[PDB]
Amino acid sequence: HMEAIKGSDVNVPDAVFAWLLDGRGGVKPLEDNDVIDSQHPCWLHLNYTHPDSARWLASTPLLPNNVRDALAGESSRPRVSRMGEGTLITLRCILVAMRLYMDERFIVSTRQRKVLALDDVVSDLQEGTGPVDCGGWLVDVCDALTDHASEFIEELHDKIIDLEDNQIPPRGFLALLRKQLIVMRRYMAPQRDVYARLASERLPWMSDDHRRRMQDIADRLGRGLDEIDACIARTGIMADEIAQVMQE
Amino acid sequence: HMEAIKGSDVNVPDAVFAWLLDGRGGVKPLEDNDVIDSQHPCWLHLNYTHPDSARWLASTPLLPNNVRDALAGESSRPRVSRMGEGTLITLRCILVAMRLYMDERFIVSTRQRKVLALDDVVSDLQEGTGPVDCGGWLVDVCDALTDHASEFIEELHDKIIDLEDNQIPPRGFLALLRKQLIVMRRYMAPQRDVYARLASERLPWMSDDHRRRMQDIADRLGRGLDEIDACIARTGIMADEIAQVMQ
Amino acid sequence: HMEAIKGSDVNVPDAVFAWLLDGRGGVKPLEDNDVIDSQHPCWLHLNYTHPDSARWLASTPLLPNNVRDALAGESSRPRVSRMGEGTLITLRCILVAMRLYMDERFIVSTRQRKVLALDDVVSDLQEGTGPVDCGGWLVDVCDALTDHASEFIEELHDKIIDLEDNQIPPRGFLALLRKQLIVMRRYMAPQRDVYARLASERLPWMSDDHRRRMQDIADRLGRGLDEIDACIARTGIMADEIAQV
Amino acid sequence: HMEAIKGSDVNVPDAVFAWLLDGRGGVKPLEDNDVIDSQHPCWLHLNYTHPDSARWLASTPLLPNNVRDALAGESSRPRVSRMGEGTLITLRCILVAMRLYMDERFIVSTRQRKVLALDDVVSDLQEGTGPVDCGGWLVDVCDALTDHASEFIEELHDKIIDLEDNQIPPRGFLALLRKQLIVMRRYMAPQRDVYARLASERLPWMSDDHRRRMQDIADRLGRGLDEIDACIARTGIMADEIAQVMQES
Amino acid sequence: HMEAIKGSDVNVPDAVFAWLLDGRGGVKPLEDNDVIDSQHPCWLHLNYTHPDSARWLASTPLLPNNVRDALAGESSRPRVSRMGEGTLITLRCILVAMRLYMDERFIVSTRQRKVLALDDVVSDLQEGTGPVDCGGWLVDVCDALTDHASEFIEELHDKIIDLEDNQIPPRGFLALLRKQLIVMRRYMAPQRDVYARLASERLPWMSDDHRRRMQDIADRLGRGLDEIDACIARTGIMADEIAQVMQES
Ligand SMILES: [Zn+2]
Ligand SMILES: [Zn+2]
Ligand SMILES: [Zn+2]
Ligand SMILES: [Zn+2]
Ligand SMILES: [Zn+2]
Ligand SMILES: [Zn+2]
Ligand SMILES: [Zn+2]
Ligand SMILES: [Zn+2]
Ligand SMILES: [Zn+2]
Ligand SMILES: [Zn+2]
Ligand SMILES: [Zn+2]
Ligand SMILES: [Zn+2]
Ligand SMILES: [Zn+2]
Ligand SMILES: [Zn+2]
Ligand SMILES: [Zn+2]
Repeated sequence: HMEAIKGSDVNVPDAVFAWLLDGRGGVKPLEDNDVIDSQHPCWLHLNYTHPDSARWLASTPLLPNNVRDALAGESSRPRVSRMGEGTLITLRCILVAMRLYMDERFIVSTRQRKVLALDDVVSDLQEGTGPVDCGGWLVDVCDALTDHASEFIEELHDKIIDLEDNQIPPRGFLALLRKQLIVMRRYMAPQRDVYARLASERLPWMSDDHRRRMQDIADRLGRGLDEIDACIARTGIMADEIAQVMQE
Repeated sequence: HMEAIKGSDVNVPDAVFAWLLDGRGGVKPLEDNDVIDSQHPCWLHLNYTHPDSARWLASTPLLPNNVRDALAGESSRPRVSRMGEGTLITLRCILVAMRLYMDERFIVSTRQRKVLALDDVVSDLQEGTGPVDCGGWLVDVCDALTDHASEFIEELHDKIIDLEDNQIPPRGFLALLRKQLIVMRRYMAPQRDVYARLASERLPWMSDDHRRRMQDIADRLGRGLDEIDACIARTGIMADEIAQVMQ
Repeated sequence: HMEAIKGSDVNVPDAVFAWLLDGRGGVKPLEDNDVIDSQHPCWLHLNYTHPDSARWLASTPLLPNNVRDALAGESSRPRVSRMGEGTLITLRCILVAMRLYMDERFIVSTRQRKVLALDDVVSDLQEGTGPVDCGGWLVDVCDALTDHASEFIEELHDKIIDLEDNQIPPRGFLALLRKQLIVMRRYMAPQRDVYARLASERLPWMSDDHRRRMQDIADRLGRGLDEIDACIARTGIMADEIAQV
Repeated sequence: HMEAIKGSDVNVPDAVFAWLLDGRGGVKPLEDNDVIDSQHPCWLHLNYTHPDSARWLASTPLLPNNVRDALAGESSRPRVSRMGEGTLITLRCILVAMRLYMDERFIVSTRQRKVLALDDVVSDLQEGTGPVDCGGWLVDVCDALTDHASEFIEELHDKIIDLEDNQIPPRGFLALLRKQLIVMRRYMAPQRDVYARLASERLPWMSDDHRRRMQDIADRLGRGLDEIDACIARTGIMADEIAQVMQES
Repeated sequence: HMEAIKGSDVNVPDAVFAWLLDGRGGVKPLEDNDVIDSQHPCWLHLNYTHPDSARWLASTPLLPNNVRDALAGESSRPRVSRMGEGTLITLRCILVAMRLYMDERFIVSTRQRKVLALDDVVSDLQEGTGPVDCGGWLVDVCDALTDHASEFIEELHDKIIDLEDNQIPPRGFLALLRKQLIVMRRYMAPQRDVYARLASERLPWMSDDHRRRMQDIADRLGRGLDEIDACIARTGIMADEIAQVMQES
């Protein structure tokens, strides 16, 4: 339902990636004579820390005003925001960030520090088992970012489970854990609202099929928050059984 | 499905705003020869504290009897109530209020103190990325009012997290937080029922699309209540580890 | 889908109310030459404590056997029960009761003590913003009964919140609250099951639209129970921080 | 969608009941010239403790192998199991049991001790306000079995609420309650899984209408479990405020 | 919607099983002149510890690159992963594992230690009351794996309920339970995510009917996690009422 584009109009030199999805599950580097539409979307992966990249970001007409700033590093909190046709999403993992603006024709994503999550999607597109629409891509990314949180949370619980095997712990160790748990909750909560939202807002580029998935992920990430709230309330308890053993 | 109106019949002089939505995402001030229907609804934003405004509120035929009173400041609790065609909704943020009556043709909203939430919707309509139907507007408003609560709750939890780091706190500080938490819960609960309800009642002016969203918001605001119940149960705890450190 | 009735066949003399819904949102007292069907249902509001009323209740053919007893005061717990075409529902508020039997054609409701909830529905029908089908009525009633509980629960929590601001309380005050909370839970729980159920059972007279609503209400009343369970667990705690005095 | 049957092929002498549903809401004792199909299902209510009954159970061709054993008393836990066309369900109330196998044509249900729940369905069929399909019957039964648990739970909570009004309790009373609560949970939990499942598995003989109901019931029974978990966690607490009133003595 | 196969192309010698589903609820050993499609899928049950089996696993063209490694024992965590047409699922029970790759045409499953769960599905296919599509199979397996967890959790709760009756326990016993509970949670949580997901992702080979079921199972297994979290929080409590009984002697 959108205006088709020329392969040139989105050409950045030092662009980490610049792929055209085949719609069958793979990619090919974007050449000047390719057409870009819903069926074959374009994925630009920028490091907003490079010259040509941050230049292209502030200039190119393919973005609204407001997104430029945010796409350039100005956001902190996870949020989905609607720029009419386009959508500006800010996500976090493990704290590393990732800002992307997307409509049905293309996905442009800007990071500074590498995101293990976006690699998995390249590894899969290079192989041929990757996404096919923008909507799919987005799900695959959020799945990944949540796999990561889900694992990293098992690791903290892992450690907190051994501390509960108690010989007291090394001074200030219990705080470095509490700190991490809290950092996690501070960002994993809002990012869940975003997942949940994207599962409700009907965007052109997302199928009822995709929304069922964002529901998965949100509800999943949701349960992760519950396991964190637990871990935290149990580091508050271990700090009282610690100020105790050292009284008797 | 409703009777179209003349642009004049809703003309208030000191009316803070008086816009006609274009249905594309923007607005234009209401002139006498504009037509008002589902496609191009009218949004009146009154300060019920001005003469012409409170006058127009009690007079104009475009409102049922019952709403006049409430639109005029008589309500406290968040509530959606149905006046047949129209709907009277009372919402709160951060405690500031906002009463509105709306049907498919128009939205009339009355505040006394400014509501940061209704600005965001003008900022966005002036720009062209705003709502398009009454239904959309209502969601965008509720999204905003909930973004605000959500943040302000992160701020309280922020402070309560530092107090849990613990050198005692300043006398009576822990009560000013408990107080705020409780104030929030007192109003953010009923307001969540309203969200949820609006997500169930099938109004003409709201799409299955919009109801999915009111569900979002409701369930979201819902989780905010949970984070508050926590914050509170943990200020009750910190006041016992305080009567202990002062034991 | 039911047999139309004559306006006379449901005529009670001291019947508190006896209205015919217009299907537009209002009412008019029932006269002998009115027709009663799905589109214009009849609402009889009896005080089963009056002669003509309790008489008419035990006699009239318009009710099955079993309901007569219950319509007459024999029930305590909230319950929906199916008498084939008709439905017998027992509801409580604030403990005051209200028994009603309804099919698509008419609603007959019996109370002893006045129910603020059923007034609101008259106030609204007299005004013209009231229900239009039996299905709608039932939702509007349950909404009301739940608005009441919801408020009265904020009042208890209100009080329990001040007691948590603690100078000890007046002896035996904390028990009159615990008592109320528990009275509330004893009846507000089963009545939520009823709401939930009505939101599932497909009655002829209720639209998918109305069931979405009974879901609202039930889920709502549901969360009220949660706030009660809290209030109670916190009066059990306040009695230990009191014996600590 | 199943093969119609002769009225004779399911004739048991001492069979507590042996009814043919009219599909309008009532019954009539099964005679030899009645036809049995979806529209008019047959309900056999056996006491597997009688001769002719347990005989008929092990013999008659109208049951698969596997069910015979279980229909005969071999099962303990609530379960729904699929025997292709048929379905074998084991349910419990108040611990009393009830095993039944059913397809669209007929319901055969075996008990040993009387089940107040299955009476209610006879009282209602004799009167004419009872079920009409097998699917409905099954719902009405599970509604009843849950009404019973729901009430009995209010009774335990009732007593546990008075004990929390505390003068100590009679020695060993708090354990007979904890015991009951726990007994309840051990069986009411699995039985809720069964309800929930029946609300998901699409059997021929159950309408989308009936599944909405098994959902009701399951989610209801669900909340009952929650109220039990509470009751139990609060008898664990009352036994510590009791060892306290007997340490401070 | 997929390319039909010859009966030979999937022939392994020491293959524990190698069945063709009849689509009616049973099986027959795979012969060279059988056709394999959605209607009659092929089920290979391999022990990746045998020569011919692990050989066939690394060679045969009927698997993508990535799955070979994992199908061969490389995975630990429960996960569903999509290889385009196919799907690679890793599941655990009671810790024993089971890796499988499946599309609409065939299911290939690899274990090392026997899985009581996959037997039940053979016992039922040999009898004729088993699955009919790949989708059904997958539900029947997960039902089973969850029945097992559900029971084993009742057993730990069982024991934890007796310890709460309380004469102290044998030193280090309460840790062997905590350990088990924790082991269970570590794997039964992620495995629930997989169930839930399979209930959302629309695969060709799963009906809306089957998804309702994976919902069942996921929500069920869900509730088991809740009962574990409880059991654990109550072994943390019993270790404090134990360091208490051993203070005042
Ligand atoms: Zn293509
Ligand atoms: Zn990552
Ligand atoms: Zn934890
Ligand atoms: Zn227009
Ligand atoms: Zn605001
Ligand atoms: Zn907090
Ligand atoms: Zn009419
Ligand atoms: Zn009331
Ligand atoms: Zn409270
Ligand atoms: Zn017939
Ligand atoms: Zn019973
Ligand atoms: Zn209880
Ligand atoms: Zn075939
Ligand atoms: Zn197993
Ligand atoms: Zn347990």
